[PDB]
Amino acid sequence: MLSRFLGPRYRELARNWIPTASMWGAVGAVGLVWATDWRLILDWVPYINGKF
Amino acid sequence: ELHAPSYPWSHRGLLSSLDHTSIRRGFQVYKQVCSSCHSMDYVAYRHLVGVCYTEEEAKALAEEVEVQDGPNEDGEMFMRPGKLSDYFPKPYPNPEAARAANNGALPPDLSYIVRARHGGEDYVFSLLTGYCEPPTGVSLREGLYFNPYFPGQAIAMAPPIYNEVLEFDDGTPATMSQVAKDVCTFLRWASEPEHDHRKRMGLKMLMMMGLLLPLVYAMKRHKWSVLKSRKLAYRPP
Amino acid sequence: GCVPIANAGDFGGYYCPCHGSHYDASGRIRKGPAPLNLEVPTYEFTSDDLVIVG
Amino acid sequence: REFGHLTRMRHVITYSLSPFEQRAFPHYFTKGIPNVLRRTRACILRVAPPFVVFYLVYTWGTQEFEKSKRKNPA
Amino acid sequence: LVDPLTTVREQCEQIEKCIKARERLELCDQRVSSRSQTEEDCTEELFDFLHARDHCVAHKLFNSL
Amino acid sequence: TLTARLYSLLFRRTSTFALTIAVGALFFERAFDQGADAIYEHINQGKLWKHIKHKY
Amino acid sequence: WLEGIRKWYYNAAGFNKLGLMRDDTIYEDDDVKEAIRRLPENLYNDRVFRIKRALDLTMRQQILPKEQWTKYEEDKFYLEPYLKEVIRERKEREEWAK
Amino acid sequence: MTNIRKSHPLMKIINNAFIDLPAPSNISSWWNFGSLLGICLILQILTGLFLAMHYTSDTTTAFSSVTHICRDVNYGWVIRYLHANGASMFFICLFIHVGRGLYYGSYMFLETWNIGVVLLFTVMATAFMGYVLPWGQMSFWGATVITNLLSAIPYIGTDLVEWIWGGFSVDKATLTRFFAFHFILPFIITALAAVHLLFLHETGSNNPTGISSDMDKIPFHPYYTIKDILGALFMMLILLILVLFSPDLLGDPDNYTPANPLNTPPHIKPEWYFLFAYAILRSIPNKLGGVLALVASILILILMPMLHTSKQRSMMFRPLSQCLFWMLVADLITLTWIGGQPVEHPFIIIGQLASILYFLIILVLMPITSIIENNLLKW
Ligand code: HEM
Ligand code: HEM
Repeated sequence: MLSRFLGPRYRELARNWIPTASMWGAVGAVGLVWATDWRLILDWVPYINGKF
Repeated sequence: ELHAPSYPWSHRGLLSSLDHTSIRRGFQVYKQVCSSCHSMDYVAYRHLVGVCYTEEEAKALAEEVEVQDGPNEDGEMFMRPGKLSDYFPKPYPNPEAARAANNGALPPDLSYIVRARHGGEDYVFSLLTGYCEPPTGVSLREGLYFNPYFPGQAIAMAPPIYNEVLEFDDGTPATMSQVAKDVCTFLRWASEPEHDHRKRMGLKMLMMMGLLLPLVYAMKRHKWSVLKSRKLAYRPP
Repeated sequence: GCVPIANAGDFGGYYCPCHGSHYDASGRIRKGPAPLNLEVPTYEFTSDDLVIVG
Repeated sequence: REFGHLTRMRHVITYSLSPFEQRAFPHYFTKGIPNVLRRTRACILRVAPPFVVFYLVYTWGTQEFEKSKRKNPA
Repeated sequence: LVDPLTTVREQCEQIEKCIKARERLELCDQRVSSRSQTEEDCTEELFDFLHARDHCVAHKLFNSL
Repeated sequence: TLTARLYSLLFRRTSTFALTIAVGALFFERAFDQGADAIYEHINQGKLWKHIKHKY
Repeated sequence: WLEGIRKWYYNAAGFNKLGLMRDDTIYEDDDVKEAIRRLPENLYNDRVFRIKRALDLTMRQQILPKEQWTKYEEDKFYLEPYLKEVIRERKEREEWAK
Repeated sequence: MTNIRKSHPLMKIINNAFIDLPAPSNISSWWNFGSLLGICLILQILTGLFLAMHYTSDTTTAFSSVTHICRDVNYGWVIRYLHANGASMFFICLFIHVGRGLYYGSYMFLETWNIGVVLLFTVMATAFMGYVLPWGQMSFWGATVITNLLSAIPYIGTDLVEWIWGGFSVDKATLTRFFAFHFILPFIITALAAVHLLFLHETGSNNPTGISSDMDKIPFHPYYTIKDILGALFMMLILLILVLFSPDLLGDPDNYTPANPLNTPPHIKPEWYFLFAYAILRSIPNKLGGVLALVASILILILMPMLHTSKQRSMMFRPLSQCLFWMLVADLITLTWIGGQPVEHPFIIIGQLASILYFLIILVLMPITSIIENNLLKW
């Protein structure tokens, strides 16, 4: 809940898992841009903007 | 807006049915009044038989009209006498022709007209008998007509039916109110052909529901009789 | 519905004869049985000689 | 979760009877009607008022809409 | 050939709902006719005059048919 | 006690019970159809294409 | 004062009619089932008999007769000490976890 | 030798499902609706199959095919009206089931509650989609409005309405894809219902009291089969009353008219079981906020397990909560009535106020009332 997650060791777990979850987020964002062929992002990246 | 009254139709009863003689008279009204401008394509002369006409009368009625259908050996659309297979004739070849013919307005399909307007027959009847003179302060463009019941207070249809507008086959007077009643009940039959059957559908079920409900419930209570009479006692040491 | 005939309807622009609704020439309606103005589509005016409607 | 180890219970004595030896409708109206009135009295004060306020607001909305459609002498 | 509807309507004219409705309609008639250009169209009290008359009629007419 | 002999002769065996249901279904459909239909045209006498076809 | 409102609410609650003490009506979450397991034998047996009788009554939809209803002053919070102990132990474990 | 009932795999599953499954004795009629829903599912699916056997999904034949079913097909009108009023009765039973779940704290079965919310979503989608199939004026126009509501979604939203429509607007492609999805979805509903029953059967049903009924459990087959039979019979009584005496009662007459995209109907309204959330949509001025409120009006059911704070699971012993629940029910009735009415004075203000009161009761009044409830009982 609110207080039971508000502990020192819980923020320690949060700090430990920030990198993996944060770059899982990057994995998801890159996968979404890839799957949708998002021209807003894919235009800037090199060697792929040629597909447009 | 002004909606329709609640006329005591002969078929408005919970287990009542339409008067089929009036169905036949209303169909005559449809033939010789509005069949020249209105279409009822969803119904056919086959539906007529057994509820308002016999087989021979239906055959004669069908052959009284001419329907153009089929490509011949040369491919031309040939006209032949209508038969029981054919649906009701469409007065205008294509809808745009109908609009251009009358005033640009389209006569709605009379097949589902009663089941489509909020109020049912009581609406349409009220319209047909509701042809009034425009009130003070309301102008009328030459070609339109004033009807309080029609949304917009201005209908694009000339007064269809009036006194002696027809001659019923039976011999009942062709006065305007009677014609309106007959045509409205015929349109109710056309919109909901199953009406009579539905009523006969319901009555049996109702009597059936007067027999299954008191039984099954009893059976349930019978099967509950063990629990509802169950008695308990606490005997701690 | 129907189709408003042009060059009619007192104001001048359009006239729907079904129930006598006159329309403003610019595309609106000044008054009449019709509730609101005539719909305007997402047309484009590029190359006036060849104007495309979306 | 099935019959045989649902829970633990002791010193409980229960009786019942065959459905073929007792009436299926034991005084269905002698105590049924008083029971219905008792339950109705128990639940009426907490059930009705939310529906009655809806009745009033429905009537007021309908009448006010009709009045608004009427012309307002101008 | 006279109509059942016209005589039923005439008999339904002389009931007090339709009497007040007719008075209100006549007042609007004189008001709108007197005033040169007014959007005030006597449609609404005409509608109440109807709503009284057609209901009175519908209660009786179908027996005459 | 008619019910006692009825049960002892045609209800105890489930096979004869099912025969009773199946056979009585015939005649219940018969009688119920006829009674309900008769009630139906009694309420609507003269308005169906069964009491006026002789006219045409 | 508030005790009148409390008594009115106890009368209007309903479980007094069914011959249930207050602790018979509490939702059975993890703490509650652990506390129920922690109950002594006699209290647990009376509790289960009371609950079974109440379920019978609401199955038949017959409220228990007037005279032997659970009075306000006769209502004993038997579960309360065990539930308090269970909650305290759980809170201590959670504090240790944090 | 062992019982075929509880040794054969299929028969063992059926036995543990609804033959020898322990059930609370004091289960009232409010639970019967569950089985009714299943019945109202099957009675739907079968009928749908027959309708699909005389329906030609196309803008040139949809209305004509439905008319042909109604008139010409032997006993086709009965199937058609059976289908329509069965969908209406399905939604009646669904709403009553949700009300029961709210009232007696049945949302403490979190997994079953969430699966039920998913089922409810799927049922609304199926009914909205199916109402398009007759291709009447109301069908097409309402479909245009509801699908165009997705244009309010930022960025992708506009493209989505082009994707769902299969083009620039609701046309034949939309009709046929709606037909296909309307065919497939009820079987997904059946699978989700099986999962929902599995989750519930793991823990067992909840009695009206809210106390665990493990001490008093009765076998399902001898009792809770014939009771459900009686419930289904009563449901059939109501449903055939609707079909056989007032067929087009709840349905708008404007459907019995060919879908003409050249004429907007006088009032565009969805079904009576859709008017409450559509009125919620109407209440919020912002377009995107309207869709958010519309989806939240049903998604709020998932929050209910978290918002419970009273120590008693059910509501039999919480009269204040009972009054709040009935206020909520009256508010939903007001939402439906407002959705039926046009957005004019005073319907605008009434709809807005009732829309606020809906969320205010669910999120605020119920938990605060539960806190006062616990405080009033020494705990
Ligand atoms: C989840 C259960 C179902 C619901 C709630 C549902 C809902 C609806 C609704 C509301 C309609 C419109 C009725 C009307 O015209 O007024 C409809 C039509 C239709 N449904 Fe379903 N349906 C269900 C199951 C099915 C299934 C399983 C099929 C396919 C086998 C099916 C096939 C059809 C067809 C063909 C139509 C068009 C015919 C018609 O509109 O009457 N339905 N459905
Ligand atoms: C597809 C329609 C549905 C079917 C076929 C279905 C089926 C069932 C059945 C048969 C039961 C047992 C009887 C009962 O408790 O009523 C049940 C219980 C339950 N259902 Fe559903 N259900 C459906 C929709 C829903 C919905 C929309 C919800 C709410 C989100 C829901 C939540 C529950 C809950 C909480 C229970 C347990 C009630 C209790 O134990 O007292 N179900 N379901």
